[PDB]
Amino acid sequence: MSTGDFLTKGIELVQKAIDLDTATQYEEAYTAYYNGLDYLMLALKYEKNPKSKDLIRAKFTEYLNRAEQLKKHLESEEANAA
Amino acid sequence: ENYSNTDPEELLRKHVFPSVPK
Repeated sequence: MSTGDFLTKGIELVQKAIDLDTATQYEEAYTAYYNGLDYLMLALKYEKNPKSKDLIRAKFTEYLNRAEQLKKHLESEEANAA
Repeated sequence: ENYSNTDPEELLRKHVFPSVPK
């Protein structure tokens, strides 16, 4: 119930997401990234220090953008094939 | 009410954010 604990859970999930992302399993990375984002969101809800909140927020944004990149690539992929 | 006030210097110690691929 501590943002440290959500944070850990989030970071854990985001690490798996990255491994998958690096391994080109984008559909699974996508889900993983988004699981991670749920935790980071909880973490920043339970955190009260505005500099720490800002830090978590900045990382949240970077993983959100990565996720959407993979999502575009992934639709555009078949759309180029199909 | 179970909030934290976390010292960011320490947040950045006790939790290291992995980066995304290029």
